[PDB]
Amino acid sequence: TVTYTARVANARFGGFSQLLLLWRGSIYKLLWRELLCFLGFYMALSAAYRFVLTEGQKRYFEKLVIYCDQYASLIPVSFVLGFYVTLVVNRWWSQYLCMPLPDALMCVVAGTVHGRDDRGRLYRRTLMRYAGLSAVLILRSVSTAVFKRFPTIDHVVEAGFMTREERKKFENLNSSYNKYWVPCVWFSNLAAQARREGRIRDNSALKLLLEELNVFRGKCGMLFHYDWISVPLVYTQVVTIALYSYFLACLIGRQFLDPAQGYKDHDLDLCVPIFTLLQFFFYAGWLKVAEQLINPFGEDDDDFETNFLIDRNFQVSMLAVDEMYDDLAVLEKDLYWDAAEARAPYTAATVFQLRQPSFQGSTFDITLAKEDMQFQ
Amino acid sequence: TVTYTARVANARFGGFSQLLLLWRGSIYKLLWRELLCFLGFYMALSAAYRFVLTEGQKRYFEKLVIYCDQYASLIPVSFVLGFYVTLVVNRWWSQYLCMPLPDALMCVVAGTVHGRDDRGRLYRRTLMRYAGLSAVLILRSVSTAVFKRFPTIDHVVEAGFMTREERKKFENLNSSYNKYWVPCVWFSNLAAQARREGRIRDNSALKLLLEELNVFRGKCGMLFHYDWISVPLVYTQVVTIALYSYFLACLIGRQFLDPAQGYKDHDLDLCVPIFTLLQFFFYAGWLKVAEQLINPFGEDDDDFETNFLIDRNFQVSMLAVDEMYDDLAVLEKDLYWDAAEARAPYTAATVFQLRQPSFQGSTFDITLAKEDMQFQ
Amino acid sequence: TVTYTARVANARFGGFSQLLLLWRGSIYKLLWRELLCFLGFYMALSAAYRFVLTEGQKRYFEKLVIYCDQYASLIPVSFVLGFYVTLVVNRWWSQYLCMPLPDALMCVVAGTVHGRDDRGRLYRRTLMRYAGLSAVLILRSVSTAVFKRFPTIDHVVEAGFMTREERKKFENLNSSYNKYWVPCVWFSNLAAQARREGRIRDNSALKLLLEELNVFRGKCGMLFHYDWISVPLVYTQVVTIALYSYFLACLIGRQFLDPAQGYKDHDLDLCVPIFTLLQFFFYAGWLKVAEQLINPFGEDDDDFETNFLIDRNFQVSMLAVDEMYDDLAVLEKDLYWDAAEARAPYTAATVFQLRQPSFQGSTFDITLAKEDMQFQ
Amino acid sequence: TVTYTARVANARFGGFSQLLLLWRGSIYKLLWRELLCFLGFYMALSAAYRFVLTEGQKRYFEKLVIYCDQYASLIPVSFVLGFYVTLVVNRWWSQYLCMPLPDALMCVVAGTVHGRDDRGRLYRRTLMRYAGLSAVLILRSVSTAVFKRFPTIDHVVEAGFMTREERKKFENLNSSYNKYWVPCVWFSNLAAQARREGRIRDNSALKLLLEELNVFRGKCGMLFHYDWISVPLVYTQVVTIALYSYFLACLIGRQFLDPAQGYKDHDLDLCVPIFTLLQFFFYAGWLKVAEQLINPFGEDDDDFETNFLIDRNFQVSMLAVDEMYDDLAVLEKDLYWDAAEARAPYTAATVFQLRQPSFQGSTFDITLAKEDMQFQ
Amino acid sequence: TVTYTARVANARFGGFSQLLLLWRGSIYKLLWRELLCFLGFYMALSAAYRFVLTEGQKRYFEKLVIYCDQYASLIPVSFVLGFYVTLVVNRWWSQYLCMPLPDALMCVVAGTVHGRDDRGRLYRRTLMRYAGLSAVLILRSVSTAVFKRFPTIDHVVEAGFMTREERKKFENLNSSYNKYWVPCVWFSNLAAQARREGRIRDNSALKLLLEELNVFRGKCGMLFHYDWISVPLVYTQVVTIALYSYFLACLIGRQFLDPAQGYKDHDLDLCVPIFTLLQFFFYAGWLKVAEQLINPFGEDDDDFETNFLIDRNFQVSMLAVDEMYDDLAVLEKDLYWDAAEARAPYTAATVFQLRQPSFQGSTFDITLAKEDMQFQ
Ligand SMILES: [Ca+2]
Ligand SMILES: [Ca+2]
Ligand SMILES: [Ca+2]
Ligand SMILES: [Ca+2]
Ligand SMILES: [Ca+2]
Ligand SMILES: [Cl-]
Repeated sequence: TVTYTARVANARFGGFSQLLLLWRGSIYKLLWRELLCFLGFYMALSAAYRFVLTEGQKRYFEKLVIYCDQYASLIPVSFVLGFYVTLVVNRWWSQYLCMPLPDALMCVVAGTVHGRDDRGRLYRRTLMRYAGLSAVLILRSVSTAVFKRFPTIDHVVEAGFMTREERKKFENLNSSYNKYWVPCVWFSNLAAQARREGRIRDNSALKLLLEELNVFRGKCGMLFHYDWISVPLVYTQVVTIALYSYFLACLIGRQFLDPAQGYKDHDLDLCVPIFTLLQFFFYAGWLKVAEQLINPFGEDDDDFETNFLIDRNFQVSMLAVDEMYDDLAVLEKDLYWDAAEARAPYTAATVFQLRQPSFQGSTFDITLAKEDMQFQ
Repeated sequence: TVTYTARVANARFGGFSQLLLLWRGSIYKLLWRELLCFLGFYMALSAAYRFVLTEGQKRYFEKLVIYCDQYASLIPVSFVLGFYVTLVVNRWWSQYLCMPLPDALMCVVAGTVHGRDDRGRLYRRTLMRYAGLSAVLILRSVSTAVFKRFPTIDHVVEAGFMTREERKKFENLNSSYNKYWVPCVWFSNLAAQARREGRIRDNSALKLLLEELNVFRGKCGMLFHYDWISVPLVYTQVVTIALYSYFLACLIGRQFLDPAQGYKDHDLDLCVPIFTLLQFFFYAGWLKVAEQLINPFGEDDDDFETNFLIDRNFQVSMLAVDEMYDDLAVLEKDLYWDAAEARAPYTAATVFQLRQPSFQGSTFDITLAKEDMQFQ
Repeated sequence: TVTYTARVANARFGGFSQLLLLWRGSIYKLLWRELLCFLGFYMALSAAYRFVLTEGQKRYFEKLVIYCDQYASLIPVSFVLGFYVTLVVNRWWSQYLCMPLPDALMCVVAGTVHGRDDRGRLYRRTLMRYAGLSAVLILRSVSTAVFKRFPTIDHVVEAGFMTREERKKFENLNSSYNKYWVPCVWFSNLAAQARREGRIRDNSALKLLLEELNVFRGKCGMLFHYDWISVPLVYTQVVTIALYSYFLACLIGRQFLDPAQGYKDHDLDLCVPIFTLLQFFFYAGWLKVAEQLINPFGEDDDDFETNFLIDRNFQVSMLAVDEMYDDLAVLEKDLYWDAAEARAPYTAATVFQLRQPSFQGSTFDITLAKEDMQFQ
Repeated sequence: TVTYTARVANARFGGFSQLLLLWRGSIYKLLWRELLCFLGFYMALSAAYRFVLTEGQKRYFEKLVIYCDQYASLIPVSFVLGFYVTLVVNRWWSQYLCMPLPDALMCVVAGTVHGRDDRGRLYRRTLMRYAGLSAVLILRSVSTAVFKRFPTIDHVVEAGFMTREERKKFENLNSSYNKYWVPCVWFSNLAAQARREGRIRDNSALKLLLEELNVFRGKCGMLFHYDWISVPLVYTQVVTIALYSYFLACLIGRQFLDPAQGYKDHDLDLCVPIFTLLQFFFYAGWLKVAEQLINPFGEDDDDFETNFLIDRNFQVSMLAVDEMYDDLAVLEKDLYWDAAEARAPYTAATVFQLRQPSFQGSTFDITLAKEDMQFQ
Repeated sequence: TVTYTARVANARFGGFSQLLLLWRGSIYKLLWRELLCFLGFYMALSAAYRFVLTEGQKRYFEKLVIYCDQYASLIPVSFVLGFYVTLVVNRWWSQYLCMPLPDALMCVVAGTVHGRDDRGRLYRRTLMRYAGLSAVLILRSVSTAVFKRFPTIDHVVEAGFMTREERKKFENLNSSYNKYWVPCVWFSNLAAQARREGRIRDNSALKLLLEELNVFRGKCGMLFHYDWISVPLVYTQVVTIALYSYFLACLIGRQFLDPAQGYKDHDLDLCVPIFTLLQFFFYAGWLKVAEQLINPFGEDDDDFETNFLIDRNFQVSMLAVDEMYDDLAVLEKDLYWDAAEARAPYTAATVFQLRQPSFQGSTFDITLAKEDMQFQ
């Protein structure tokens, strides 16, 4: 993931022009090879026309170039690219939102699974580790980087997400399908056992734990479904074919013809199609956005940092359920205990924000007449 | 379903060009017959013009071709295709999301329906099988492949989704409408009975089971509604008529007229409309995307694997509720029990991912001045 | 509702061309009168130009036709039609989804309202009938067909949805607004009474019943809101005016001028504007899609079959809550009781679907190197 | 709100042409002054050109008109208008859906807050009145009509939504922000008190009441957020500037030049720009749609009838929680008590709908071969 | 945030023209520097052409201008800008909706955490302060203004959102990731402790508190995710490059060539490209909408007022949970206690709203025939 939010916090005079100077996760990095190939083909055709063809061959080539230039209709390609890229971007954001996070489960566990002793610690840590293991299994199923990190269930066990006995049971389970749900069923069984033992003090807490677990498991399953059901191959091929057809038409009919021939719209020979190159840049980059976002779990610069997320989630959940459990600071009266109102201080760099009128509603400046305000 | 996520994990130099080489679920497979018919009509008209018509007939044909060439306005057809295809694709993804999955119900059942004996096994397996039977009934109602697999309720019974007594009760129920909800009502009655017998230990567990069952039944009903309420036939016919009108205009006005006649924009005779064929490819494939996705339960390559989903769901739910029940590995301390922090190891192929700074927020590089930091 | 899902299950060579032959709920049925009027106006103008006007009048008419043909800008009309029709179609699907269905309530009632005696039957049937009566009241408020079926509350009572005492109370209620919520309040009161009497065995069951009732009532209220808040009349008039302006410009400037006059782009006289007629077909049908879907509760072919829905819902809910309750086949071991795995048989017509590899994840073909798999 | 749903129930031959004759909440009413100003400027320029300018000034004016006519690019303005108006319309529907309604809360209160005596009546009525008062406070904050109805909290008290003691407490609360949430906090306190006294009979009922209250308060807060966070002023100004630029270009370059001068595309002088006025009508109305819907709480014809909603909600909630409480008609057997099936009668005007086959699924006409149905 | 809702409450003759006069958060303020730079470059090129170039250089410059003017294709740039800006605006509204508000939690706390003594006050105030502290932590992570207000956790402590003991625990927590969730875990622990002590009187209330806390924490996490996952840098760079390419083509090919040269479409020299400047205004402002909204937590005029939101939330939550707890006005009969109906009075300025018929449904004007109403 390439983050530039701090660079675009304010709308500045430089603005996106300064973003144009970034290399990592950039259009230049994604497209320079294709740009070189396009320019090489164009320059090869130009050199052939200038130095290889005879007079008759050059006349026929000029006729063909004029013919091809009339098919450079970029409105249909813009339509298809816009709709396809919008679909891909929305699917990309949905896939990111389908990533399983243990924050809700960890809050629920810290608030519902009790016991400061080793057995309570074991319950909380095991539940959080089951959630993390389900996330890791689905992520190694769907993400190339996570699979590289955990190429085998042996790697999963060594990482600490699964134990040896749990691995034995996991392998003994006879199933030909992805087993990312097995830790979720383990979580359900362990929550039921903890409720039966009294570690979970009420059926309402058990129901809350199971609801949060169902949310987490549903997110994992949504990740699996996004991995399985790809964006229609026919749609992807249609968009690629449209772009390639337009680029072929441009690369043929954008050749600089001889000015001496007196053709319409061909009287200046720049030897380098600056605007055709810019059009290729814009449209190929529009397609490269979809190319990069189509599988957001690869090793692109803008692809999701699933390994970092795994580490963060595991550490945070373990902290919340083990070290932060029942260690609240003693209840003490806060700063504004005797203050009727409450407003925190402003700094010298933000005090200007004050004196801005507090918004109360759009209708509090009407100032009607007296007789219009009288009830009937 | 045609899956190419691993092929597009990273944005590579090849990119979608390698996808252009795929045949299954491909635009070529979907459109080669239509392309052949289009090219045959075009070549028939061209051969007639070249070899059959007299001089006057050829003159009139050239006039007609020039006339029809000015009605080749692809912007409206692009508009209609874009909007219609976007609607169809969104409806396709929604329909896929409406498929009933037993994962949540199976987790809840393993957590809440108790008893390691035969009666507890029967309760859990019967509930899971009722969910699976409702899914199978709706799927055989809405999907051609599932119907071919289960052409009759006799096939349903032989597959083990329904028993003979259950089939007796199902046929005895007097209803002229689809009965996919009968297993859901049986699930409600069985959950109530299990709660009454103490198998379900609390009203909260019963409520959770009923909520999950209602979600599952609502998904089945959503599948039925999507099957019933087709995309407006008027809209489909409008889009088809627009595409066919454009293709007729192209097939008449893209004819290669005699260069000897000195017509404007007709000076080169390629004998093969390469760019008209490419435009046909692009637009016909754009429509074929909707053609394939309009009923995602057919037997297209990209249509949903409903039978595979049935098998997977049934086996996984049976495993979770029968073999996975109350067989947790003995609670054991994990790898990071004594470790204050927690971070799993990286492999040599992904260790490069480390040294990437951990994202803390976009505001943690501002580095303000000292006096601006002071509270008022 | 016109259903053609089975016709489009697979993407076939015929495809939507076969749909073009359907009459019910079709563009031809919706638009043939408008097409006849357009063609009549066009032919009247053409006949006047050919046979009525003098030479000077014909010259001025040719000038006017040339002038009008330059305002045939269809891109803005395509934009407005696309956006307006997309809004209308989305609103149409949302309105369909807002249709009240009793499936969830009937499952909850069969599971929570108990008693095989007459009083329990009365409780369940009365609750389901209250839900059905609220649905019928809102539907007769919002749908012309349902109102024609139930022109009066006397019709509602005779249909069996309301009793005489209930009608007395309903009329005694002093309200000047729609009373579709009165059955929902009756449902709340009756559920509370049943819980008090012990028919509903727990507060969790009562809460589940009230939540399902609130969902149902909210759907009824959404139907009322969709009926009340129409798509903006200004927007509808804008779209209609744009379409009519374009069609007037076409009907004037698409006249076939005399070829003898030697006008640019006017040298062939077909006597029948085939392509203008096709353009009118496409755009008028695009508008007719919104015209039909704007009120999906009328009596169009593609409008919702609300009376069928009412009958189906009432019959199914009565069956579920009266005959189905406490009627479960004796718990019996299923086909795969002793089978570790579970997979139903395939038919000879679908066995080909097997041998398709089971999808496990997109990362399970990477096949990395040995030294890259080693943990740091 | 202008309602025309009954007029568009069916797709008729007249259709939207009849809506074109409606004045209230219409494009004519919204745009006739702007149309008059546009036509006045155009006619002033035309009269100046015809009767004021000298020959040289007229020649320069014709050159300027020809120059300005080449910037009449309506595609970008169509793009911007379409996207901006779609955003505004979606925001308008969301704002309407954010309007607080007491139907769910009143059903829950009638079901859960008990006591037929004066104290139970007081509890129910006070809870419903707190909800109504919160709605009224937010509505008078955000809506000009509601503010004019209730210019002061004294007006609120006299209307009956607030008492004198409650007004004293509400003014005593020391807050510089909108206090629409104070009635919601009062509702929470009163529900807790009723639960403590046993008027609410269970913790599940109390939790359901609090959930419904949170939904209602969230809708009120959403209304406040929509009022505060306007559509970006930069976006609104951009759209307005684009429209005005296009209209200036049209008003200059659409002048009817002298035919005697023999300019290309200027040989007919109609003395009135019929098509330019039509384009102005269409585009200015497209923008007027957003102008009207941008704040749907003003006093436009199509703006929401918030005062009617207030009256309806208050009366209906009071009826439901006071007069409808525990006054169910005696449980009696319905019409279909002894009928296995259930179908209400049809009228002579709708009996035609019968004989339409009942939809069972899209796969129930396949009629496969016998040997294809055989399980492997 | 710039609020102009009250200015656009009604669709008026002035309309958005009056909005065009606003400076704060306006297109002029966002774009005048870029406009000055564009005009300076254009005027520099024009002055060079007029006063520096030789005759041959001017001829070549005219050739280049003519060549560049035919690449001014604004349809693709409009497409890309429209889609990108729509994505950015939708993400902006979603980010605003993801801002944590304490209203629901404060209502739940006032209703469920009991005790009028110091310990109950401490419980309620501490829970509300934990929610506020989590919001403040996430907001200082993601927002430049909030970070400037709270550059350090010392600033957080001085503001009263965190105490010294809580700060010590917060720093002792060993985590390398953002700790905005620590107050949420503290909230869970404190709620569990209060339930165990009896301050929270039921498991249902504890579950409601934890559900509201999970909603709040999920909103905070959504804010973090929006901050981290920026809009694709490739997409942003593509849009910027397209805009800059179009503006370069315009700044070259929109030069006013010498009329004496007799070029097509170059016979009038205005010396100032009014329409090119207007096009730059429109498109640069369309991009500036995205520039301003891309990070809505910066210090733009239209950016969210997060500091005001923090102050308001803290003040309101403290009021609700401390001062408004269990101080309801004594239950008293309301104004309409004996009134069968209920309708508040209208003022003289809104009584006109009456006499509008109450909407009952769209089918209540059909007025069918007698014999059509008869049941079969
Ligand atoms: Ca990728
Ligand atoms: Ca299909
Ligand atoms: Ca209709
Ligand atoms: Ca308004
Ligand atoms: Ca900003
Ligand atoms: Cl609950």
